[PDB]
Amino acid sequence: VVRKAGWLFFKPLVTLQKERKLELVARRKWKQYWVTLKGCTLLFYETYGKSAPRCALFAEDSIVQSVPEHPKKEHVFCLSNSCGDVYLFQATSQTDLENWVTAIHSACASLFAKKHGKEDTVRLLKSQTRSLLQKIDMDSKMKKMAELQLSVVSDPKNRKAIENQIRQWEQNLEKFHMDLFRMRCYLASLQGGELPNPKSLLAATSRPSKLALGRLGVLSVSSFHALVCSRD
Repeated sequence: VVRKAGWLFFKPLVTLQKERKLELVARRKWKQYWVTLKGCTLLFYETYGKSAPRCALFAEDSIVQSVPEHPKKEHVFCLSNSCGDVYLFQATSQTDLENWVTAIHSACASLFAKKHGKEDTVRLLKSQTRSLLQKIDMDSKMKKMAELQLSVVSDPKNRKAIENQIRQWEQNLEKFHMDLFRMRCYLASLQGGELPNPKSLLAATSRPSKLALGRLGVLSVSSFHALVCSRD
């Protein structure tokens, strides 16, 4: 069944190319489509209806963020999927944007709960946030321990070996923070609350990550999400 439907301007922004590196989509432009949300799939139709979609967007495990700062358009929101892709959408109003964000996050939370074989979605989400928080605490401590051990190592290759480990700990932490943010987005959308502060998530981006996002040309929660996905 359809959870929501309505006109939307669409524009692909980022994609994961071979070698698994992110890149801005070339020749990207705004096109309007009558869009429908069925399950966690966004179907795009070139004409209003109530007849085959021109394309589909499988949004399982996605994150949606409003983009009020967009310089030329209002009511823009951004969807980053679980594959390293980032998309832009323009709703018809602020209310319409909120309805879309709520709809997509609710569908995703639903599928998420379904995959974990649970019917109490809110409880699963809360349980997840607690778990992610403990993992962050645990891995943060492991990372400091590794760094302390590296401090006395002079051996060249032995040095890099521990650094490689430190980087993994660092990447695992970004992923946990990303999952934590995503879980809070789902919870907020299901309970009518304010979505989690994106600035708080960007504070967890490592220097290497920030540089990569900087070379990409887009530094935000959405591109950060795409970066974390590219490592999967």
